[PDB]
Amino acid sequence: CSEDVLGILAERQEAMWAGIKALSDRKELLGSELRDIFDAHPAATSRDRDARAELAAAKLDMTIFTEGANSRWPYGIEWLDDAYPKPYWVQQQEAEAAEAQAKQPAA
Amino acid sequence: IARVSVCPLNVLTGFTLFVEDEDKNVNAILTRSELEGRMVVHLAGRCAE
Amino acid sequence: SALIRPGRFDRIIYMPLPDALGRAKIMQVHARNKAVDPNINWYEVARAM
Amino acid sequence: AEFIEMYMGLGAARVRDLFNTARSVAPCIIFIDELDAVGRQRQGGGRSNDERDNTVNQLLTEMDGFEAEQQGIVVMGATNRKDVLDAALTRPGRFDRSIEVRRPDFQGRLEAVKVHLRDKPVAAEIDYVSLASLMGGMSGAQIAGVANTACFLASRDGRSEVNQTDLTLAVEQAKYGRRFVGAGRKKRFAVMEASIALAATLLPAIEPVEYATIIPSTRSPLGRTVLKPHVGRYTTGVWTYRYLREQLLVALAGRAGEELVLGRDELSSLNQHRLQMARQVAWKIMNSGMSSHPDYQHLRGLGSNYFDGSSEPGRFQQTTVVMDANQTRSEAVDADMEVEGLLNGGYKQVFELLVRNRAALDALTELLLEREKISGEEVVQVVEELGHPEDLARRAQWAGYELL
Amino acid sequence: RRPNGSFKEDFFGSQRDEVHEKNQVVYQLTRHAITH
Amino acid sequence: PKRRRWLLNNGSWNFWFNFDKLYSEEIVTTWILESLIQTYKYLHKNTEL
Amino acid sequence: IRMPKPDTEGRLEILKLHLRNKQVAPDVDLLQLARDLPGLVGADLANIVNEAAMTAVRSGRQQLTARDIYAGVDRFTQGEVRPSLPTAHKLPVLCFAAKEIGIALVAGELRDRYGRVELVERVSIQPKGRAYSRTMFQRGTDEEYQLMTRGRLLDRIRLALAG
Amino acid sequence: DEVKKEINEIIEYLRNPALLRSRGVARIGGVLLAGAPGTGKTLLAKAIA
Repeated sequence: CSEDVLGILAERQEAMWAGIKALSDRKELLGSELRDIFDAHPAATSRDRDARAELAAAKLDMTIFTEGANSRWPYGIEWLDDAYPKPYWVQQQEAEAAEAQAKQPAA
Repeated sequence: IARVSVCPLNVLTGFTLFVEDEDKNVNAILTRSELEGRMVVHLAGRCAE
Repeated sequence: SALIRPGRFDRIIYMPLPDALGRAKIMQVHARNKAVDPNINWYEVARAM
Repeated sequence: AEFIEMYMGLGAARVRDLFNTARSVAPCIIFIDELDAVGRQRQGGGRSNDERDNTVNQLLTEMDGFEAEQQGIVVMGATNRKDVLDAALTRPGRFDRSIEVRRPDFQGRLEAVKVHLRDKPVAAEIDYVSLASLMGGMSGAQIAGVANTACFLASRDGRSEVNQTDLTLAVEQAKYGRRFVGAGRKKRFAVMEASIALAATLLPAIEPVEYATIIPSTRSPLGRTVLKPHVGRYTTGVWTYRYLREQLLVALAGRAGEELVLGRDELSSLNQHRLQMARQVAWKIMNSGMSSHPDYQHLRGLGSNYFDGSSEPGRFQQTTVVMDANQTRSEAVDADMEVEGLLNGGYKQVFELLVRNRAALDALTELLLEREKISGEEVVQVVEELGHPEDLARRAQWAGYELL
Repeated sequence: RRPNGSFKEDFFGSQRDEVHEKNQVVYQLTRHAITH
Repeated sequence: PKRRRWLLNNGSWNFWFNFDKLYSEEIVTTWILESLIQTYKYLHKNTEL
Repeated sequence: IRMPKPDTEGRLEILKLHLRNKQVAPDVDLLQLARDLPGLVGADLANIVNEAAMTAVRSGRQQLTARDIYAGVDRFTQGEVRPSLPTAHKLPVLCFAAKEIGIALVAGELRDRYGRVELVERVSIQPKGRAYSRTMFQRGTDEEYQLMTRGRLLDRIRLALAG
Repeated sequence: DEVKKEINEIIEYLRNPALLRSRGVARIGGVLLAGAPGTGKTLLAKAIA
């Protein structure tokens, strides 16, 4: 959700500055005036270098731990097999995956 | 800075009195630069000692 | 919720807290009777309060 | 309530004058209503316990007292619960006989339905056994109320008396009560109750359906499907393991059908309580020694069981304590992994089920939308004429078995 | 001492307050903890 | 109510945090021993007294 | 006989009564207004109306305008007016106005993509009560608030982050 | 600023009641003074009195 919002806001910079400039003067606005102000400044039709740089800076570095290859027993935790004995269902998963992938060449 | 002092009321600490403006961030705003500057100023005493 | 109905108490007016100049004036007058050095820059003292 | 007074020392005065008049006009019968609100057990408590207690003391010295008797006068009292009153009152010698007044039984309702219309106009086409078996569970005052309501609806209709058909509506609205529901929120109700009905009808270990409705009542904010109670399990407690698996499927069928019909981004918050119910089932399966973990399978529960009495004589509530002294820190992970496998594999299974039977699902929801309430035979007929062949075969294979 | 709590919107869900006043309380609380 | 902060049971027994007990215990022990030893060394040369 | 607070209709009727003698512009919508005050009981509406009326009569006019009824709602929903934001430095008003315009712009962009978001109604950076800024929305029919679907909660999350 | 541009009204009403009693503005039956603790609103009151 954060990436979606930051991608919305870093396209309508002109409209946001028009709105801030308008609101600083009158300290009050109605949704219709706001709507027409935003309409006066439609988004860019294409992306130049500066727009690409802004859009690229509209990403995050938030780490998501259980992503992709980390969807299985260690879950990307490194100290886990020195703190906890391997559960039984983890062993069953590993067994079935081992035999399936050993059937991969023979299939 | 308004007044730097040492040993107020004979306690074993200093006391620096800071004048600040209530109309740059109206009792509500904290930016990142300000917080990092505060951190540096609060470690400076130990580091100089 | 009773004494607020129209006619009884219909207008509320807000008194803010003073500012640098307000505090300066406030402390200037409460000192007319006390013994005070004449060369007091009351504004500066109100800036740090 | 006449003995409830916050002045100093008039409760005993009222008891004394009542008993003196009763002794003067002996023989007698002294009936005291609201006994449960004065004769509760004496305690330290607040300052009322200085006088409210004193009052009761007077009583304890009139029915038994000194003087060894007055006449043998009979005293009776109206209370709702005998356990709330203190041991000094209800002991033998002050209350020898203790009799009970329950709700009307089948015979009681059979004769109270007619005895309440002896002084009421009514027609000839009535079978009192139908209403005697049709409104079981109400109090006698409620039977008087439903008779009053049928008579008043006749008044508002212009006729003086009522036939069967309208007093049946009166009793049914005295049960489920009589709000506007939009047309977009109504199809959600229809779809989820239709999916529950289709599941409960196609799984062989679940009881047949009784009726399905989408009209919200005063207390439940959505529709309801009701199953026919199997007296076997309810009297003995033999709930097998097959039944618990099917009951998991039936708990998730609502959300399965909602997401199947209305697309995934329309999942609503109408299955919050069905998700809590499915969690209950899945954790009971583990706590009952039914897991497939070898360290747990036919050997253990989850922890240590302690029971504690509920608000009734024969009711108990269970509690499990799980600590480091019975769960080893990698059996916790296994318990979570297994319960979650149950929950999510059950969702997938019921989802593919409802997929294979789309035609019956849509027929049921159209019918529910057009009739607003249906009976189990209609559901059975639709499912039988429209369902998948393999599901109907699986259903007919286990048709006759008494208990599964 | 004559007698804030977040345990009410966590477990009981009251939320009897406009979002603006809550946001203002958060701003002032952070600034007061850190700079006073 | 189980304990959830297991971190190590392979060459020691550790739980989350506790990354400061070895250091503190070494300090306490060495300081007490050094004090006792200096007391002993002083009294060792004043036995007739 | 137990009767609690009135519904949207109970409210519309009351403000129709108290505003029958007075006059209002054609644009001022009494339906949307009576829909945006859920929780008031009868006389609070009278206070709203009379405060809007005294604001309008101090305004040198007599016809109630949208701004006037809006001022009345705010003197009770929010609170009394307070001194404006300092303009000696750019920081305060820039920050608060950017908050407001970000909420409003993101709401407008979401509503034009899925349709579930409300309409933004009023944007103000005038201190009033205990807040300093406000982005107000048009509330919908209560039928819309009996459920909480998935997309609607995603939109709530995005609007919470946007400011 | 705004509080005074409003209390000119109570000034005029306390000057001569008959002028604005029936002029169209309802009777000023009560005013509320809001502020911080110890703001000294009473002072301002005196001014109008």
